[PDB]
Amino acid sequence: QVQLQQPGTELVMPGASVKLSCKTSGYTFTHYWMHWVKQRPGEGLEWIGEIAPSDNYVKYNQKFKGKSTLSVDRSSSTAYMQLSSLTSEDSAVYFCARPDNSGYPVYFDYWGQGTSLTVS
Amino acid sequence: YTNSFTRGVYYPDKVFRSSVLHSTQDLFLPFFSNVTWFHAIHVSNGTKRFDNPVLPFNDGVYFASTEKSNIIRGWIFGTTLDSKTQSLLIVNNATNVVIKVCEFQFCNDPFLGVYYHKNNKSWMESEFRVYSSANNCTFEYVSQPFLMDKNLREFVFKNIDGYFKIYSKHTPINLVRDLPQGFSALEPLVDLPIGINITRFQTLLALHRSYLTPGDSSSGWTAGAAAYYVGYLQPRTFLLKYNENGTITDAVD
Amino acid sequence: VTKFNGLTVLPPLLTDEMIAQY
Amino acid sequence: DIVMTQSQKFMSTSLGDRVSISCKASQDVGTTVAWYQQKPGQSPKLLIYWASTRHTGVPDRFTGTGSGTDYTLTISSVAAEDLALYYCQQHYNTPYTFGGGTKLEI
Amino acid sequence: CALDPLSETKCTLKSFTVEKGIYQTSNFRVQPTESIVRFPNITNLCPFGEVFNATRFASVYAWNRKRISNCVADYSVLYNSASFSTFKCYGVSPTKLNDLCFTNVYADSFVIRGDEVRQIAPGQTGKIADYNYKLPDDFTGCVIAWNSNNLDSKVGGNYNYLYRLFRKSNLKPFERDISTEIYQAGSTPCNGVEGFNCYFPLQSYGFQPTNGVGYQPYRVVVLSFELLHAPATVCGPKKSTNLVKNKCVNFNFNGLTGTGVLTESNKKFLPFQQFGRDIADTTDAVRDPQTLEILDITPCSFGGVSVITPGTNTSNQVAVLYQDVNCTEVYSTGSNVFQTRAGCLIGAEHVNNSYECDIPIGAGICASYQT
Ligand SMILES: *[C@@H]1O[C@H](CO)[C@@H](O)[C@H](O)[C@H]1NC(C)=O
Ligand SMILES: *[C@@H]1O[C@H](CO)[C@@H](O)[C@H](O)[C@H]1NC(C)=O
Ligand SMILES: *[C@@H]1O[C@H](CO)[C@@H](O)[C@H](O)[C@H]1NC(C)=O
Ligand SMILES: *[C@@H]1O[C@H](CO)[C@@H](O)[C@H](O)[C@H]1NC(C)=O
Ligand SMILES: *[C@@H]1O[C@H](CO)[C@@H](O)[C@H](O)[C@H]1NC(C)=O
Ligand SMILES: *[C@@H]1O[C@H](CO)[C@@H](O)[C@H](O)[C@H]1NC(C)=O
Ligand SMILES: *[C@@H]1O[C@H](CO)[C@@H](O)[C@H](O)[C@H]1NC(C)=O
Ligand SMILES: *[C@@H]1O[C@H](CO)[C@@H](O)[C@H](O)[C@H]1NC(C)=O
Ligand SMILES: *[C@@H]1O[C@H](CO)[C@@H](O)[C@H](O)[C@H]1NC(C)=O
Ligand SMILES: *[C@@H]1O[C@H](CO)[C@@H](O)[C@H](O)[C@H]1NC(C)=O
Repeated sequence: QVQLQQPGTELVMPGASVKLSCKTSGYTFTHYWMHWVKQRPGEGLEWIGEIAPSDNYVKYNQKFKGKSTLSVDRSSSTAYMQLSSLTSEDSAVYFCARPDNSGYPVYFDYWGQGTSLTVS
Repeated sequence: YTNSFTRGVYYPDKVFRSSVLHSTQDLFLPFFSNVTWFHAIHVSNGTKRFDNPVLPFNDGVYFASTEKSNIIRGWIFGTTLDSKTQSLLIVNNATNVVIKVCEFQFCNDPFLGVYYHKNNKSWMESEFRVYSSANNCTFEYVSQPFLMDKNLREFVFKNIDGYFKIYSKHTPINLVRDLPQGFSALEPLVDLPIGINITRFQTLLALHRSYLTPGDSSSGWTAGAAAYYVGYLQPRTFLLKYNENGTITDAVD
Repeated sequence: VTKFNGLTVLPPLLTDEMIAQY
Repeated sequence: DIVMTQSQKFMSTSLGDRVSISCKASQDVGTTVAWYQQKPGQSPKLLIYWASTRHTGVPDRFTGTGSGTDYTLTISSVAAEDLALYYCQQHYNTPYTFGGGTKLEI
Repeated sequence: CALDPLSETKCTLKSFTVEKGIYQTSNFRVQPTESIVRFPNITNLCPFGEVFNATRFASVYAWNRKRISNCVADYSVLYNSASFSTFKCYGVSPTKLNDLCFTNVYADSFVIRGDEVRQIAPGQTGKIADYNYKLPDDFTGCVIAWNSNNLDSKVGGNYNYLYRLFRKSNLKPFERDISTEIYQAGSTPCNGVEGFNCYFPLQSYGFQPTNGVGYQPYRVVVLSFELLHAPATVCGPKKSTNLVKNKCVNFNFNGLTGTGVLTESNKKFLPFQQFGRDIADTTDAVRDPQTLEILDITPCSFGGVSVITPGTNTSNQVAVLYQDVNCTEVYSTGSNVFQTRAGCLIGAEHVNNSYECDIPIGAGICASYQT
């Protein structure tokens, strides 16, 4: 069955860099893109960006450009999203999502477990 | 029938070599091997004698012609010559060569109807009678017509790894009945990624309007020059001699 | 009397004009 | 870009009753609106991906209605499992924006 | 060992007092400076202008199929263009399409409204999917849709396009149904005329600018990527880098994949021939695909370091011999560089006066330690 596993309960210090992992299984990684969604209690859910596996095409949301860096590893079918220059506002819970199609539009048919990032 | 004395050798690859002797193992027409010589159409009485056998296409076929009227018009390639399986067509007409790979339901005796325009004093094709219909058409190719324009037109047809490779060479000759003795390598013409396995082939003939008449005697057209030679390629080892320019001057079987 | 693929050919110590002098 | 606004943040409903969740669109997005449900400490699950066609597995209780700029998520009978957080998402074009969320309660 | 050539000689001989002579210490290999890939001009471009903004489109039930093959297709350029509102690729990423190769591709051009855009996708059930056009579940392709409100909507109404409301059975994937037979919804057979239980399957589209975006017309082109275990007739355009001569570079001339220093050559290839070869079956010349010029390939220079030293008892300075390498084309250079047939030795200054041979070098050249 399709699973998108994330560690969670991430704990970092402001100004550092974190590499959030989204392990995928039960489905072909190369045939679909990868998306990330950030969840803040006061701002709800916001889409971060899209990364195409085995490709150099990357698209970030304008607000999160530079803040988040999207990395993909074809081996082990793992998706990564690097956050640099972390502040207190970045303290939130991040969701990795499996797109229904490798393109746009997309409605995020599947979701990951999510990593709860805390910046302290 | 007619021995092919050092004929049918083509450039095996696009490699350039200068003043060296390259020993290559590839499908070749063996030296001094008799090649069947066919009279496609013979007219006496004026009775029309039609003979267009579908020779089996095994490995490669060395095809030659000595027709100054360009009666030979093209080729047929098909494993079954039926709409059930895809077949390859090579058709030469005024503007261009027509190459179509498709499921073709051929007629019993395919040919091309061509008529003479009195006003323009030229011959142009009237109608095409080769196939009833075409289905599941896959590959189509067009190029500048080469067979047009007393001379020997040698064509070697090969189908290896799904690639239909055709080699051509034109040489003016002074012989009538048999292939002139002498060596001329066959340059590649075009390679086709057809990807179909073929076991039979047949030759297109353009038929004049007088020949199409129901009368058994046709007095408006002559097909005495409709003579084409066919040889079968076999796996062989050849010692090819490349000159300084890069052409094949001599070869040893 | 009448090649670089990892091979090399070293010139002889005595050049052909020089052995002619001997 | 296009923004999704769920007007009501916390709303109350009784078990077994019929409820409707409202989502507003700033532009005419046709019928490209998706709904998700999120339980506490759980991943969101797709419920109805375009306007009315439900996702695989979800019960018939969830029914997505609406067209144009007005879109509604309806539940025929509210169960204990339905007391969660719900979002509305537009997929008219990139960038992607979700709703402000709405939590069901007794 | 790496301090100086005399120390390298000491390490190679594994001693501290090296005697007068010549010692091959290591090999000088010239690394490639860069890599160049050259490919022929993009020729016979696919007619994608039609699938972009053709003058007219066919109805969804009689969807038009266009064969695209024997050309170069820039799917990345298609993706960059923002005219397409909907660009869904369920099978594979659009960007990989430019790198990937397909033996044939078909474009399905049809007009459906925005709300019916969803029905054309794998895993979806709808009236357009059931009776107009169906997509295989495992189908690999891209669905392209963009707004056609200005083109296919009129104030009076565009009823030219037709869609099938109902049919006896669902259409199979990639099946085109143009049949105008009146549908039978009852036991009584249809007589070719409108009846209570007989209704015409096709329905005229309702397109108006005042209608909503979902109701507004959209022109949809579906690209189908098919592999028949055969060589690809159509492929993405290949990258070409500017040619560099007289510098040892990695080169890829239509798949030669060799390393050497390229040079313009006077040898004349046959027009069909592409790359030459020498006696020993090694590539020696290649023709530039972009411009039909014949380029020789000599390999990158290599040799032996071959330190020239006198006895360590006598001196501590040495001379480095770079055999079969000319220093101009390439101890550091610039210190009495002397070039001879055996090589281009560094550190010894040439003298015209001739003495007896002391340290052999090659081609009659002998080194010595003298004022
Ligand atoms: C000539 O052709 C015949 C075929 O009838 C063949 O058997 C023979 O080997 C060929 N060569 C000679 C020298 O007869
Ligand atoms: C020759 O063949 C081409 C193939 O496209 C066709 O367009 C043309 O009309 C033909 N001309 C004659 C005279 O048969
Ligand atoms: C048409 O030809 C292709 C070639 O591979 C074959 O796969 C297919 O079964 C044929 N028939 C069709 C598409 O109806
Ligand atoms: C020709 O190729 C097809 C391709 O699969 C194969 O099925 C068929 O058996 C082949 N025919 C012969 C006679 O080898
Ligand atoms: C072909 O070779 C001859 C000598 O063998 C030479 O004179 C002539 O120029 C060459 N032609 C070409 C095109 O290289
Ligand atoms: C639209 O049509 C014009 C001319 O007919 C031409 O630019 C092209 O075919 C189409 N535009 C694009 C971006 O392809
Ligand atoms: C390729 O394009 C260049 C562009 O200037 C041109 O000079 C060259 O002749 C072209 N070559 C071929 C084979 O089309
Ligand atoms: C260095 O070389 C040997 C080593 O003993 C000896 O001749 C002498 O000590 C030194 N000088 C010369 C000219 O060889
Ligand atoms: C390359 O070496 C040759 C002899 O080995 C020499 O004549 C030539 O000048 C050298 N190249 C340069 C650029 O100096
Ligand atoms: C050797 O003789 C040549 C004669 O051309 C002269 O140029 C050069 O300077 C001389 N070198 C020495 C070291 O005398």
